[PDB]
Amino acid sequence: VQLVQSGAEVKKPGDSLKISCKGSGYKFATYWIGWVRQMPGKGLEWMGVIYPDDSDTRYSPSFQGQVSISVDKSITTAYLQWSSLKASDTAIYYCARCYDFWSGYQFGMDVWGQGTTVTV
Amino acid sequence: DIVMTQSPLSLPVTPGETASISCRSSQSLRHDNGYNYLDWYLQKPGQSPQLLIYLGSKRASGVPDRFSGSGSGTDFTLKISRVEAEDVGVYYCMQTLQTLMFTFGGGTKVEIK
Ligand SMILES: *[C@@H]1O[C@H](CO)[C@@H](O[C@@H]2O[C@H](CO)[C@@H](O[C@@H]3O[C@H](CO)[C@@H](O)[C@H](O)[C@@H]3O)[C@H](O)[C@H]2NC(C)=O)[C@H](O)[C@H]1NC(C)=O
Repeated sequence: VQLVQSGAEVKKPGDSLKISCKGSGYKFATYWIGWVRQMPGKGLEWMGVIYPDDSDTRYSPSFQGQVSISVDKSITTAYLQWSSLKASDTAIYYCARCYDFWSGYQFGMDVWGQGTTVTV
Repeated sequence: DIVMTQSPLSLPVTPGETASISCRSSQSLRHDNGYNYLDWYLQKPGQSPQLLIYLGSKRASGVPDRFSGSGSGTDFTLKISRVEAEDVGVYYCMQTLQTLMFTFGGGTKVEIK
């Protein structure tokens, strides 16, 4: 029950982007991929969540349309796929097994990736 | 609503002593299905945040049993009896508002004496 992501993506601003997080040894189609932010010198903030089985997506109102993510059921992999870059995206990011749909639990998140560093 | 309680923030603490953390805000925090949802977690330096779960803190993993908690109303509790020298980590509690809102605890972390 494991996860892997791309390494640091250090570059100048403006260019279109993607980064991937892959789940393995677990039922990847059947738990959402939720996300979190940490910029340099900052706490934690929430980006959104996407369902692997059918791509039902609930992007945070703080980010909606300023972001895009997708998922493929076959290679057990999901991705940020953003249309450009922003100085203010320069952060460590995250992926996880998600909240809700547990037969009970809200929090749920108990399977986690190694992190990735998008950086202008 | 808002960045919820840190309670406490952070102070130099000596090993093997005692601490606790309190999760609260103006929000109602207990839906009528009657569990409270407060959604604790914790994280060491070097990432991987750690299940401390919905019920005013709880868990279902091998994370050390020096961490435990409960509560009521809008105001909920997690406890750190035996503040062990390895736990130089950060404690957080999480919202409940579905697709709306985007908020977590205000950066409560260990410092040493
Ligand atoms: C099915 O739904 C019912 C109706 O809400 C659930 O009842 C709730 O049960 C919990 C105990 O697990 C009660 O928690 C206690 O709340 C008080 C404050 O009200 C607090 O002082 C205690 O520390 C404790 O947290 C809760 O009162 C109760 N109902 C409501 C409306 O709060 C029930 O748990 C659910 N059953 C199952 C099997 O899931």
